[PDB]
Amino acid sequence: EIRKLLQEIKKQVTTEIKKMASEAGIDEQTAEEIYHLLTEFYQAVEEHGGIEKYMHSNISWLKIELELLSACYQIAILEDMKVLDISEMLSLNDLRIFPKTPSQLQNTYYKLKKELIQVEDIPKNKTNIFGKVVP
Amino acid sequence: HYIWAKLSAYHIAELLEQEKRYDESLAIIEEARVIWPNVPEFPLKKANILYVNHQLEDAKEIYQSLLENAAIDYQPIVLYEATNFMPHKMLGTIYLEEKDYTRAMTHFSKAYAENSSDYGVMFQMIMLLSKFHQPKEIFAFMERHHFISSTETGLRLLSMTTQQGYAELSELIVQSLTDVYPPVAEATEVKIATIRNVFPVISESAILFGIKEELIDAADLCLWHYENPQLPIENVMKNSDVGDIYDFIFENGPRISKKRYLFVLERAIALGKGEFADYLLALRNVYHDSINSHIADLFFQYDFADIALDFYNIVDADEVTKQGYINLINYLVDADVLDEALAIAERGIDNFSTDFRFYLWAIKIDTENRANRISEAMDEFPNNRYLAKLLDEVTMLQDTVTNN
Repeated sequence: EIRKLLQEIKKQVTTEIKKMASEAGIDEQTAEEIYHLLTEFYQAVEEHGGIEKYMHSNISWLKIELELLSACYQIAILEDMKVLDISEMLSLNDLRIFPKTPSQLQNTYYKLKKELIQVEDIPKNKTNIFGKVVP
Repeated sequence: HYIWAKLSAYHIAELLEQEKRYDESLAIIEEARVIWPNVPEFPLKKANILYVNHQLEDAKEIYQSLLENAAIDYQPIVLYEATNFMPHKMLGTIYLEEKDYTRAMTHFSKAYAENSSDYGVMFQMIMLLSKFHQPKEIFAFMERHHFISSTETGLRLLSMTTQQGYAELSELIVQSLTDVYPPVAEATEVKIATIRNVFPVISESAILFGIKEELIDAADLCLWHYENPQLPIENVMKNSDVGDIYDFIFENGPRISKKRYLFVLERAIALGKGEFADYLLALRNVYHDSINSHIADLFFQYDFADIALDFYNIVDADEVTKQGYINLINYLVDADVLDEALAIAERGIDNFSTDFRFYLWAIKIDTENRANRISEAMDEFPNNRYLAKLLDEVTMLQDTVTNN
């Protein structure tokens, strides 16, 4: 139900989207927030060059990308959807909403929820083995 | 949906894997798994690349999926054993490494049923039977399952058992062979007798044939010459393009490659030739002080851990090898020294940042930070499913008790 909705949102990236969520029992505002966050991210992906270019840049995550991830998990979790299912669904293996793997989505959601990272741009970054002294 | 493309992509995936460009190779596979999901040769390669890269649980998942998958109707395109023999052979190899001897025998047996001529599974089953059973019982097994299909097959088996030190099994094997050329039999009898610490007497022709038939190598000749100086080993060794090994070990000659020195030492350790091995160890001074790290690994490999420890204790940590870390981590964990073990596992992550085993050791050891240790591993291995399954276990249990 929610998985089918998120697909149609990604396709656009206006009025029609709110109607799709309401039919499937999804809050129009929360759906509206996702559409703005996705379009801002996809525009932001082009603001950093190309999708392939962004993936090879030293920037691992975007604040807008991180905003969109936490937004997507929240709305999907309210539908009794498992974390791993959301990870695969939003990843490259399914809806290709994020240029990330399921392991990457679930790990970063874990990092966000356990406050291991803030919602900012994230970059990609005579002695023994025992320690005693060998005479 | 054309077979030339599927095979073209495979030539590429295989070419990259052979050049050890595994990440590029796995990229080709994952692309193939999307376009041609029925071709099992692609998943079978992911499993093999994952195996050598020490992600055994992810490899197990794929091999298990290759046998009897309900979701995909795997139809091979060139390797028709991709869904039969090869998954069994690898699952048996992994389960052996995992010390699940019962599961290893089950798959090894099945793999042998599929292809009965693979010296790989036979060598492994024979060694696995050595864990429990006696040589006469093992030979009964091999005869029962028709291991020795021909004389050449038995000799190829014999080169394996003689190097492992299986004196009685080798004796059973060679005696069951029919009409063996006498030089071949003499070389085998001498090799079996050397395992038994019997004075070695071998004819010049038997040595010469034994080298050519790849039943005798330079280590064998050096051991024999050390045990019996009356043997004509120098003339044979000089002509065999290994004269330097003879000169170094016996004639105070110049240094040989570290690989060759350790070759002779390994055979000595493997055959239980303690007198010869000590003598060889006396020659290590001419090598760099780093040579002791390799000797340490050698001793650890053959389960002389106390002797291996004594070498590791005197090696600069900069020169301790990646296997050495893995040996040391395993040793300390068995000695209930988790603090020092974790320190080495952590060290492995810093030096060998791409080796899956070190991150896994930290996860196993650092129980207090397990969830964090798992997350760190995923950062380095973003396509590994085992890590993702591990985090969900901890994450679901925490999130259920905390939220309710």
